[PDB]
Amino acid sequence: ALRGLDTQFLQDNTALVQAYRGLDWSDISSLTQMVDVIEQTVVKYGNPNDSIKLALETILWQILRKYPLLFGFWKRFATIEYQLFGLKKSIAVLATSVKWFPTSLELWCDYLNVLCVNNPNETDFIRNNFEIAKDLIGKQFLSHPFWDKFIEFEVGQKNWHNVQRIYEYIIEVPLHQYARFFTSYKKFLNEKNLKTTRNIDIVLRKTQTTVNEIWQFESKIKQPFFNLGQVLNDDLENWSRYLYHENTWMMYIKWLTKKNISDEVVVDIYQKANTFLPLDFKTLRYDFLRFLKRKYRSNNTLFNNIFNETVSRYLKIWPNDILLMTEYLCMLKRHSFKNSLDQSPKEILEKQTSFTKILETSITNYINNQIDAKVHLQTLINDKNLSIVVVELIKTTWLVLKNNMQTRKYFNLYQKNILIKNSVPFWLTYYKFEKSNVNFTKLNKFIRELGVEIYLPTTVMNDILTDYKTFYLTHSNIVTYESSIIDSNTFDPILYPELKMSNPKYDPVLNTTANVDWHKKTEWKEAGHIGITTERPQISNSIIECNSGTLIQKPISLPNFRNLEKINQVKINDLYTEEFLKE
Amino acid sequence: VFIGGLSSLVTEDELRAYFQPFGTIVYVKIPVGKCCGFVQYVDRLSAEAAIAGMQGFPIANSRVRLSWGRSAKQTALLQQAMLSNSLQVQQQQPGLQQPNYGYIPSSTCEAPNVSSTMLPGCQILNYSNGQQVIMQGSEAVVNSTNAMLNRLEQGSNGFMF
Amino acid sequence: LRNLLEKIESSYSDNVENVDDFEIFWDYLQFKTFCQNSLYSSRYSDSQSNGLLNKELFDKVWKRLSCKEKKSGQEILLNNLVQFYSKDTVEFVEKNIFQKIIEFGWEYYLQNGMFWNCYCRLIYFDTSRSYLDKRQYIVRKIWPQIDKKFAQSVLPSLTEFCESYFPEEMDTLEEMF
Repeated sequence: ALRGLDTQFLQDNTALVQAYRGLDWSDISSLTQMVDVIEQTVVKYGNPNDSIKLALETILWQILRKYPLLFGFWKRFATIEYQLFGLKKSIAVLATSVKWFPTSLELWCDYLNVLCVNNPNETDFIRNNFEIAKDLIGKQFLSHPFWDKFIEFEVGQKNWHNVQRIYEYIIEVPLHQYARFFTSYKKFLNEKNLKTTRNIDIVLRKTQTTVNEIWQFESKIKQPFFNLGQVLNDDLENWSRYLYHENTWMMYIKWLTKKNISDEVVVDIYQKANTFLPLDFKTLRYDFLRFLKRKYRSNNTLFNNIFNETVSRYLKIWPNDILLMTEYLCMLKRHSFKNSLDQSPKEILEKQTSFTKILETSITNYINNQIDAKVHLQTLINDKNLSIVVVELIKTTWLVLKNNMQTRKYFNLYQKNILIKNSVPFWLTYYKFEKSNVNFTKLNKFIRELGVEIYLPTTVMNDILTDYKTFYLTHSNIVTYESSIIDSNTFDPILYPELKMSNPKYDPVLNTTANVDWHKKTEWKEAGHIGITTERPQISNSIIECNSGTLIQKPISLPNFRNLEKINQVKINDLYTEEFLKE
Repeated sequence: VFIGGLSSLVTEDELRAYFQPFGTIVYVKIPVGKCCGFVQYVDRLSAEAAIAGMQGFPIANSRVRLSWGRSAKQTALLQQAMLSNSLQVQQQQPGLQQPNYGYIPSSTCEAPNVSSTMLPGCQILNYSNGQQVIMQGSEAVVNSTNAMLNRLEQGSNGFMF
Repeated sequence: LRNLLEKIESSYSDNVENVDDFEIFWDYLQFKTFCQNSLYSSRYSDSQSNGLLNKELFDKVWKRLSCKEKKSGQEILLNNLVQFYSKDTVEFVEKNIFQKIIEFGWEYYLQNGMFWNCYCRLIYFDTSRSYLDKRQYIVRKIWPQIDKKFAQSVLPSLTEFCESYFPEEMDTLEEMF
């Protein structure tokens, strides 16, 4: 996670391979391994990829150099130095050359040719075609770049009118008109490009990111959207991301929805950004799950695969989020059965029961530390995420199958598990189950055990206590009520929730011996100041309770004291310093 | 309030669920890998009500041990001193500049035009989860109960936790 | 307690349902319910007491609901009308509110997603119905009664019911709106 350490290690290893003056296969393999690990760790800005490409080229490995060009083009959009580095490479080639270099040139054109600095790519491709007899292809390339706005576009038009000396005027109107519109668009974007080039340099300041000029350029690009402005928008988003602010991608999300580009181009954007953008951010990711579930409307196994794998990644990088297992289980119930209620009654119940069996056998293996790679759910289920899985087993068993006894059996079986022992949806589903069946006896025992044994959060506790107070007032009567208080302990369904609301540990205990054991309790030792336990002096036998009329009978005994040595002794266990600052 | 002894299986939105009812929160952070978080309220009465309210209360089957502790920036100012063992001069939290006749400490605005009577019984001002809002006594109860009945239906099916 | 409820309903001239502040009408109405459950023997099978369905209190509730946008409580009073979970009472609450409110056709209650969500959850938690007539009843009748112009407001809340309980039929929901 340290960039300067990996840079110092790369420079030291490379200076070891060069300073050693030999190939030094240990140092060469060490340099390659360090480069691969650093590339796996980091986004590999153009400079270190240039140094790594130079080092691999010095070692002279052709195929390995072909792979590191594709891995260099893996992380970047807008780099013409890597593409031109491959065309300079791949310009020296073998039996597949002719078609190989035009493939790399054509793909590099698909990517970076719409950029403002992109003139050298068109120059190199025109030079590569001019090296051949391909002059038709050179005229095609010359006609293609004239339609795009570039910095040097005028000099390119004059070079085309110059080397065009054979076929030059062949089509004058289309070429001159397209060149004129391209010049107008270039003149229009010259103000944004000027505000850019007058902004970006590294001060380690907002100038370096040029976030303001990038925001204005993206705003001008999105509102004035015409033709290639999809590829202009992607190019501008890429160049903006090259300097990890995700409100830029969060600007692009609406840009591709409004301009109506096909789903194939949009899903790849989020597939690249989810990897690019750092972990722990997690807004556009959920919006991408929502995009997949939304585009599922037109049914494609592609979106089901992208969803299943994407959830497989996010659940690994975020194990604690429970929403992912609810979404994934919803899509598993959805795409893998699809009853549609046109079928036979015996068929749909089979499709439900099969789901129940896969789910029960899934959690049964998950608790026993047995994993079946054939069932994908087994990979996803987690110690935190097992809860809602059992919960949807309950819900499907009781609601869909109308089987009550199996369901109550599942409550007892799964009530003692340590993982789902404390669960919000499990005990809310039990609260809704014991609400549906109207019996209060189970549900009273539910709410009186809620602070002692079954531990939920306090906001949810207030919720069960209030909602059950209302439910009990509405659906019960007095004859049921007054029979319901044992009186061994003080408990009433109307009043007790009101005393227990903000207090999870409230115990209605009636005892006189709490008076005898008093003043040794931490609540006494800290009273006016919390967290700090003083020992406070007091008179053992104190008269302030006895009225002065009752004192005159007998002479008052002398005061007996206690805790009188400790008046200046005030102790604090410091729990912030020693368990956090000290670690 | 520094809350130590967590399970580190717990999220921050779950911890908010624990410490929400004791009062309005201006939250700080929960450290990663340190298995101890901390919370911050607006008023000390709510803080003490949370410390006395939850002490030894298990979260994910771990008895929680919580006491007083500072915020993130003062934590940084301390940790830079712990290595250089120099001073560790504390700086107390800012006060509320107190008169305030409209605010009733340890009270929450459960959700978001109000022209009120500004009478004593009602809660005039309040905080938002950073915007000072005037609390409407009639609409606040129906809003809080609305979010209460939503939290059950979303909570049972796994959306809210 | 019942005397004091008489005193607080006499404060408003025997309209608590028209009060501006909802907490008084609600706290009054639920404790009033708890009393008339004990006074009058249950009218319905399965022995369920009639808590909020009674000629005295149900007219109060319906008068509270007829005011629509002007009075605050609304859905909170409606959510508790779904709590009955039986045959007789799902028929009663089906016909006497959720049906009449469609016939009179008020716009506030139809644009609302809580209304349709609760009118789905009332049929869906019935113990008398099987799964087939339950899902078929929700899809074939409850859903098409929604107007497509209301959909934008109705879809978010009514999706949350269909997303959790009916993942299978989620598509025919999306095709409607």
